[PDB]
Amino acid sequence: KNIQVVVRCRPFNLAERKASAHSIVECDPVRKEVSVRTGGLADKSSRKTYTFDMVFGASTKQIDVYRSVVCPILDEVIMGYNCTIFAYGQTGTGKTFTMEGERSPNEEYTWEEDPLAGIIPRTLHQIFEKLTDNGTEFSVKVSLLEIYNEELFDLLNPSSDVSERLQMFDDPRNKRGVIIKGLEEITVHNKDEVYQILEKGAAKRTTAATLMNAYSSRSHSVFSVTIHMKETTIDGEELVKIGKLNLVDLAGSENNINQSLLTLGRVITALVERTPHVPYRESKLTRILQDSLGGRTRTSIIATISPASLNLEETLSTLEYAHRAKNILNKPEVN
Ligand SMILES: Nc1ncnc2c1ncn2[C@@H]1O[C@H](COP(=O)(O)OP(=O)(O)O)[C@@H](O)[C@H]1O
Ligand SMILES: CC1(C)CC(=O)C2=C(C1)NC(=S)N[C@H]2c1cccc(O)c1
Ligand SMILES: [Mg+2]
Ligand SMILES: [Mg+2]
Repeated sequence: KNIQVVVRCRPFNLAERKASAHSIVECDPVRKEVSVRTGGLADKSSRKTYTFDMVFGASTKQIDVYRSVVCPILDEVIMGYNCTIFAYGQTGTGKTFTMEGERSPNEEYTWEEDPLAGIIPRTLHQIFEKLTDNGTEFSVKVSLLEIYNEELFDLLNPSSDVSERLQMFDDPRNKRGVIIKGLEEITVHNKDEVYQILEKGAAKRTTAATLMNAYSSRSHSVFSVTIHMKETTIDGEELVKIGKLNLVDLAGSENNINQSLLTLGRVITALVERTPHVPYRESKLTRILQDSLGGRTRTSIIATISPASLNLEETLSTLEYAHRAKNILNKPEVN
C-alpha cells in the first residue's frame, strides 16, 4: 500500500511581488498535477508535470491542508495506527509553516482560532475535540526530538540545557524500535496546556540556534504525539488502543554533510528499487523512523516548493524526489 505524497507551493513574499515575479508553478487540484515551466519566454515554453495524491497551490490555506491531509490521518491514529507526516523541500519553501504555522499578526486571534496555525497545534487541539465525550478514556503525551549533525537534542526537557545530547539504543523488546534515553514526554492534560508547551519548545530552539550554525535549516525535528486510549464495553470489558503520530520537519533538501538527510534518500531508493538491503542503520533519523519507511506506519509526505524561477532547479529536484517516493509500500496495522 503506497505511502501518500502531496505537494504544497508557497505564495510569493513582499520582495517578489514588489518585483512583479510571475509563477513558474501551476497546480491543478482536479488532475492532481503540478506543472513547472522549465524554459521558454511567454508564448512557447517547455514544462515538467508530475501527478501526486494531492496538490496545493500557493493560495491554499492551512485549514485546507489540515482537512485534506491531516483529518483522515488523525482518525487513523485514534483507531490505534501509528502515522507519520514528513515535510520535505528546500529551505524557504514552507516546511515549518506547514508543520507548525505562525501567529497572525497583532494579536488578532487566540492560538486555537488562528488561521495561520499549522499541523501540530491544530492536531493537538482537535484530539481533545474528537474525544470529548465518546466513552473513550485517553491521555496525550508529546515529545520533541531534534537531530543536528547526527546528535539528538530534547527541546522539551525544562531542566536540561540544549547542549546536552541524548543517546539512542536498540530496544530489545522490538526489532524495529529504538530507545531514546532521557527523552522527556510531557502529558498534555487538556487543550489549555497545549500553547505553553509549544512556547517552551520554541524558546529552547532559540537557544539551540544561538549555539549551532544554521540550526533551523540543518536540523530535523520529530514532534511525536502518543494517544493511549481505553474503552469500556456494555459488559465492563476494557479495550485498549494506542496511537502514535510523528510530525517531522526535515532539514532543507538544498544543494556541510547531512548524514540523516543523505540516508533518508538512500532509504527511499532502496525501497522503490526493491533491493533487499535497506540502510536504515546508517543514520539516526532513519533508525528512529524506520517503521515509517516501508514498515507498519501509515506515512504521508508533504513536499514544499517555491513559485519563483530563481528556485527552478531545487523545485524540480524536490518534485522528482517526491514523485519517486510515491512507490514506497507500507503495511499499516493496529497496535
Ligand atoms: N503557504 C504559505 N503562506 C504564507 N506564508 C508562507 C507560506 N509558506 C511559507 N511561508 C513563508 O515563507 C517563509 C519561509 O517559510 P518556512 O516555513 O520557514 O520554510 P522552511 O521551513 O521550509 O525553511 C516564512 O516567512 C513563511 O511565513
Ligand atoms: C507559539 C510559538 C512561540 C510561535 C508559533 O507560532 C508556533 C509555535 C511556537 N509552535 C507551533 S508548533 N506552531 C506555531 C503556532 C502555534 C499555535 C497557533 C499558531 O497560529 C501557530
Ligand atoms: Mg523550517
Ligand atoms: Mg527542520
